[PDB]
Parts: sequence; structure tokens; C-alpha cells
Amino acid sequence: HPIPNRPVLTRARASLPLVLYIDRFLGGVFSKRRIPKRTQFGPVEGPLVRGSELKDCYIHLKVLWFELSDETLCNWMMFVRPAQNHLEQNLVAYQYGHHVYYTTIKNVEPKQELKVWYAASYAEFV
Repeated sequence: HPIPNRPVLTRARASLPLVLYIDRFLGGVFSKRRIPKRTQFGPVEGPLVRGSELKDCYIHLKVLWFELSDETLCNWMMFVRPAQNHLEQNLVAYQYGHHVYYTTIKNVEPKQELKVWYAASYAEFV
């Protein structure tokens, strides 16, 4: 009766809150349970860069900027895809401390993909 070693995941994948999961087939982060309005995730963690040489896999975030390319160097927020209309958006991103956060603007339901875009004031900085 074997019991295998537990698979070790990239930093980005393991730093994910137990409240959420990434869905293999669909792409992106979802909620296991109800996530109420005004729930704050973060901080975004990862390498900082210039805006010069920043990729298109991701939303762009000013703090210098975040390069969210590499799972071994970022945390789970690298997986949170950028919303493309107001229908699908349920997070807003802003700077608060020395840090950047994603905050729910809707009560998010189970099996709904979390999708981010700028809070208006933050949209000014970027």
C-alpha cells in the first residue's frame, strides 16, 4: 500500500489562498465558496521592471512595473486574468501601502472566474 510524495508546485501556484483554485481546463482563478464584496487580495508579488520590455501575458501594474511571466518568481496573482468588459469584472486593482491589491467589487459566486481591472484613481497612475 504506497503513499506517494506530495507534488511541490511553483511559488506562484502554492501561494494561492485555500479559498481559490486555478482550473486546468478553463484558465484563471475561481472561488471554491462565496467571496463577499470588498474582499481584499494581495499584495501582488514578483519582479519589478521598466515598462520598457514588459510582456502581454498580463495586466500591467505600476509600483517600475510588475513582470508577471514566471511562476517561480511571482505569486498566484500572476494568474488572475484581466477583465475585458464591465460584465466580467469583479476585482479592482490599486496601490495602497508599498503594495498593490485586488479587491472584489461584487459578491462573487462559486465557479465564477476572478477578473481584474484598474480602480479609477489607479488608472490615473498607470
